[PDB]
Amino acid sequence: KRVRTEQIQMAVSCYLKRRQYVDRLSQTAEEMAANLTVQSESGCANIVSAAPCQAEPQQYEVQFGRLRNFLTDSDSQHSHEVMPLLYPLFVYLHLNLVQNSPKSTVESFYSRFHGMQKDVIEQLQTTQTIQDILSNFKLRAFLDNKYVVRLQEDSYNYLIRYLQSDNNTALCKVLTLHIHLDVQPNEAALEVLQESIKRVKPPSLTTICFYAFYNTEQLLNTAEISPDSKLLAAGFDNSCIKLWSLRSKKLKSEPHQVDVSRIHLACDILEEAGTEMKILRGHCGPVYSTRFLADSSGLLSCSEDMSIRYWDLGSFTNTVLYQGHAYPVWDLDISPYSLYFASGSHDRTARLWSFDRTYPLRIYAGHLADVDCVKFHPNSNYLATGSTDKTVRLWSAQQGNSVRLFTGHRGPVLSLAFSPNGKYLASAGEDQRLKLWDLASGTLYKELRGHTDNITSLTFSPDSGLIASASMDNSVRVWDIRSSELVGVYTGQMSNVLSVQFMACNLLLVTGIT
Amino acid sequence: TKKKLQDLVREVDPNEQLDEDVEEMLLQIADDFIESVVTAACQLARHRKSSTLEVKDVQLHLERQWNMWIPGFG
Amino acid sequence: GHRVIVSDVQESFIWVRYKRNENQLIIFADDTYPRWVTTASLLDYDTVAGADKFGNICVVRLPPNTNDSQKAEVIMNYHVGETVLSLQKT
Amino acid sequence: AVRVHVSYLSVPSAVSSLTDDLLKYYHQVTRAVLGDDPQLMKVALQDLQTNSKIGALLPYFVYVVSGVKSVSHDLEQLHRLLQVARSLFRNPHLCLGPYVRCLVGSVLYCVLE
Amino acid sequence: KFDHRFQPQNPLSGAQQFVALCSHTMMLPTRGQLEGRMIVTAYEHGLDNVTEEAVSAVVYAVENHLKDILTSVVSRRKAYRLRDGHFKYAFGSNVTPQPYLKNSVVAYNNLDDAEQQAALLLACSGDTLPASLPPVNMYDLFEALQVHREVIPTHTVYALNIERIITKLWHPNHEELQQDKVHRQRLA
Amino acid sequence: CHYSGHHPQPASFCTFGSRQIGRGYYVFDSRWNRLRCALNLMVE
Repeated sequence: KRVRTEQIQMAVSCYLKRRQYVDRLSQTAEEMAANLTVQSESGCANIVSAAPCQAEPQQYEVQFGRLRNFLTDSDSQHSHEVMPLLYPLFVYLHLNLVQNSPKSTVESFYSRFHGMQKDVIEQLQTTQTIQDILSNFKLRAFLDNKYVVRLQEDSYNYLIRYLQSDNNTALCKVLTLHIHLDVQPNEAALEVLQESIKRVKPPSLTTICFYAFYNTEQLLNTAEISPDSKLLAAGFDNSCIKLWSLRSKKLKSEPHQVDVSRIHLACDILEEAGTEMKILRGHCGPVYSTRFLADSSGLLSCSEDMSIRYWDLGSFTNTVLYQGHAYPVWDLDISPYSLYFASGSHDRTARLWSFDRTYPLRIYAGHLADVDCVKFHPNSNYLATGSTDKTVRLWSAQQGNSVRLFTGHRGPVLSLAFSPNGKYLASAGEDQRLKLWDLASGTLYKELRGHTDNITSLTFSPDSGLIASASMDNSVRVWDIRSSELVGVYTGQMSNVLSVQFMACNLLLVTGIT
Repeated sequence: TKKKLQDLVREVDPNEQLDEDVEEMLLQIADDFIESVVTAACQLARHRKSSTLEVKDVQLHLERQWNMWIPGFG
Repeated sequence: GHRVIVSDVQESFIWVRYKRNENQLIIFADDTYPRWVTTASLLDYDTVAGADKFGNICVVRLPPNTNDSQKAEVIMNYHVGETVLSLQKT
Repeated sequence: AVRVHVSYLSVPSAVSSLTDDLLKYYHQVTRAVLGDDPQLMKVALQDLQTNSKIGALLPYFVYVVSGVKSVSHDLEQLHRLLQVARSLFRNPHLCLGPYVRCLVGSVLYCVLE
Repeated sequence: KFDHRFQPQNPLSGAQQFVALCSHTMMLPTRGQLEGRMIVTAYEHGLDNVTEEAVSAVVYAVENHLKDILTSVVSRRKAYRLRDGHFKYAFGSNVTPQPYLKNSVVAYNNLDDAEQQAALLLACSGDTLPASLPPVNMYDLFEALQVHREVIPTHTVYALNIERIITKLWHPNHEELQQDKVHRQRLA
Repeated sequence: CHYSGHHPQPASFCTFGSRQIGRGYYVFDSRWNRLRCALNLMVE
């Protein structure tokens, strides 16, 4: 019939009892890092299932014999951090010979290469059965412990190159089991009163600035302002990206000798101004997003042609192409401090990217509809993906797991934003409601109803006390976080509002179309 | 044994190489093609008179969506 | 007890504060005048004296507004004419 | 074509101090934070550094004009006037962009003579 | 207002019951190996009188389908010439001349003795040292399916495979490049 | 071309290849044939 909430709750409790969950949300990173150490090695198994389960009577000495021939010849710069590695390998392989206990194979291995302190070697010579190892009270602890080596990444990269060659699976068994490696890359009451009064701000700190687009064809997708207020980028419907100057510098383009938009038929010879207008024609269909790198050094903009094409500001032409989702891309955004980036597509998933590879790294799946909004946490660790299935998820940039699921919206979600302090989350969409969610409790605490139309974008103030919600009904309302909590309602004299952004000094940038 | 993957490449282009990871994908492509054809053929088999047979004649009528024609008897 | 004064062979003075919980050396102030400082002496908390290889003795006063942009000012500069290698007040 | 215009939300009922929250604070900062009394600069300057409360545009110009063009021949005031001004430049929530001509000219007066 | 909008039907609800590989063997399915798969999948549908002609038709259909895939992939990396329309036969060298040369125009208008004619095709256009392309990686096949889209008309087969193709994309990063440089500076 | 509260079900969707085993777990038409026989005729 009709499913009530109380029987849902007991079903969850029943499942917890089935899986023995009868038995913590903290902010300290010391214990989380301490925990991350615990479960990063708690039963590690990578080649354990694919172990070399072959007879191989004659593999150890021929393999280890190859180690000395390659690692001790024509190498001095990368040898000092790996020469000590050959010492415990003989001892560990000797124990592996004790485990399977051959008759003459173990004796031949020790006798032929006795040259590669002395007390450990002589103890292995006098012991040839596993029972003596258990009764020595010193070699038993040797097997139940690992030899840690603190080597550089280049030395490990040198090691990772050798281990992939032929006849190295047996040696890799010791590495995945026995050796753990490390990689290092007068009352004064008046002053009391003002401290309690001046802190609480009608701040009247709007300082609104408007950028206007004049009479053109009725097509415009997005417009982003550089964080340093040096450039202005916009995306058109007919695969047109135009860059404007906000400081009247009259920048000049540099020669590149390689162009992408030009055919350059075979009848050409390779032979080696103005500003305030420069068309960037690199895409095929409409451009749906445009983001910067927070340093005015590049330009990322996804398009409708299932591709992400990085734009360069040194050669001012298309440089890097990302053939990824193979599906139309909706939203694109950049991580703070220019580390990574991610985007959503029509396959109900969002994929994490990188600046060194042309293919996605992480896969985030579980949505029921196309992902239209995605953002990065200010610490670049968490992601929130919104869709039209009235759900808001929270993902992790490291493991790729959804820790929280937020529901309650009546329709699609068209705007997401992370608070600067990284402890609040905002969400809005077609329900004409502004919602605030707590990242710890996971429950809604405000019901904000100020707009009668769709909400486009959300942007938090640097002080994490004010927020501006751009809408399509020609109204830019700035509300107070720290419908009776509004600072100032802006009357719309234009067609619509595109983007609102706070950088510093409570500066308001509202972009619209005349 | 005979005609694993390399001789089919020689059947079209004498000088062409395939990567190690590409060979398995092509077999899975053939594996999915086999299942799709037999499932559709069995669906048509159950359509003749609720079930009759796996018939080579109705397979010819099935290949119209694949835009292919077998040089067989028909 | 509050900060650490570093006498550079090329620079005049470097003021470094070491925290107890953060445990990091923080550099916030410097001096515009390059001096070949041989030794230094402390008169009180705010005044730091310094010598020179040639006999230039100066006392630097730091403004009360320092991050405990902070170019140190000079209130007294004098050249003895002979090499001074020690400063002490008692 | 793109053009830049700034709207207000002359004298948009913000220049005049009629909010009933500035006159008392103006009196305290002009006659008790400047001049004779010591051991009060650090606490007051830090509180002023945190809060921005920009938008009045009256008082900061008055101290600079009345403290440089009239107290140019006196000591024990201008040194602290520079100290409070320097802390204002170190406040990341003050919009001093379009107000460079009304402040630098008086700065050149300080270095003059 | 929001109740009038429909919801997409989940195709996952409608599934078939299950009451009771040729992938890791590196083999094309032979006549004997396919026989076991047909009989086990026909019992669920209730079929009898297993014939032999249907198995052969399926095998040849697979052979033609795989040939189409390889023909599509090679055609995006090598040149060819058309005879009387859509027929591709060459799949070979640079016998195609450059159309911006008047000597090629008169040669095009024209169309011991056998060797000189081969020279007119193999030596009238190209570069001094024609460098061959790398072997087909996971990128070339991925782009080949995007452009043509005609080899596999069924969505149930084309879709499930194309995301597996995406997951198999790989290329060396900066870190591995020094190892190649170090090895190259060691043998010299 | 009708209007009603109920969602019009075509019942002829794209029928993606998937069978229901265990009522929660789904298979892409293969690679789970011999194992299911092994763990169903033995365990139960």
